[PDB]
Amino acid sequence: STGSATTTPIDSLDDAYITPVQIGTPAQTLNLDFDTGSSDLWVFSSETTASEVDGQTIYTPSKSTTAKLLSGATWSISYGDGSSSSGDVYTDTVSVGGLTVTGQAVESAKKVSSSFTEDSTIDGLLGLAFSTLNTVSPTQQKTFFDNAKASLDSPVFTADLGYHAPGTYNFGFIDTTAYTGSITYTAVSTKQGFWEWTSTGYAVGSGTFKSTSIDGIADTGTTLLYLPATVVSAYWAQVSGAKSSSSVGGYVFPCSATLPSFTFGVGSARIVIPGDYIDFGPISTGSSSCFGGIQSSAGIGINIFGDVALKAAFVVFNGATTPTLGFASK
Ligand SMILES: c1cc(CNc2ccc3c(c2)OCCO3)ccn1
Repeated sequence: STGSATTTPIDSLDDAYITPVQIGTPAQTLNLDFDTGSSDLWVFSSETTASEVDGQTIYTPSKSTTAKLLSGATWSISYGDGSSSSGDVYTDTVSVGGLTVTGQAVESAKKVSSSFTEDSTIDGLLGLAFSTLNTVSPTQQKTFFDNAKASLDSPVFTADLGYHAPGTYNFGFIDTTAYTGSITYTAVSTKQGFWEWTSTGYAVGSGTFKSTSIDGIADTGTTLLYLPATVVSAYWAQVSGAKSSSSVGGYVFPCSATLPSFTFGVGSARIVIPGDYIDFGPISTGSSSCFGGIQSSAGIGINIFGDVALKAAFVVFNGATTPTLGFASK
């Protein structure tokens, strides 16, 4: 089997992407944030504290003839930005782009943090990291991909995120029309539960490539590119007036600037992130100070190849017995 679904930016900055997901019988379609940096599929629901729901579409398990309470199971998750959610668990039928999994754990939120409430466009998360990170207790549950993979034509999914435009998540096949040149595959460590790999270096604009190993994660659920402070300083030094602002929480730059590209290495291959991809717009409405899309990972403890990087590539998440990652230009 295969599946193919369009993923759409939630706003004009590509702050996140949402993908429609069918849950239950009859189908209830929710728009979920596909997140290769976590492993829980959770949704706003009829169980979510009423004051914490503000415009989201909810899953109502009592209206699904295939929903079953997973007795005694609870979940609770925190993300790197300090947001969180928790609740109980159902199993139900979940379909993405025509690919169906029966008995998928659907984690129903009883509580969500304010940031979720305040974002009407995201109805929940669909985790695509390794199932070892799943938070369900006392019986850990499998991701949608983990459940689907034996049925897939090939045990892979691909992320093809758009810049200020829709893109595609495919399951079970590689669309050879969706990229240019060849896909370069690179080793993955699953030891921390992530799609963790080592980039071979970087360049800033038309500058020379610096060969250096940068261990980090491919994370569709993180907006920005978080890299070591040395690398980030070298990038922003090429933008007149750019500076790190403790009050804003990262590098800012004059909105009048033209940003240089940023290249990252995948083996001997190179992925080029155009300068425009690194502009996250005014820090507050009407400001002439703009927020940068490349930020330091120093306070995080891990480097993160988030959407800013991934959207510049066609990315293969290869879930073979020994997982690997592939990157192609597009
Ligand atoms: C997974 C989940 C989260 C939760 N926080 C979050 C999720 C989506 C967002 C977001 C914030 O802020 C910008 C809009 O999209 C953050 C990172 N990885």
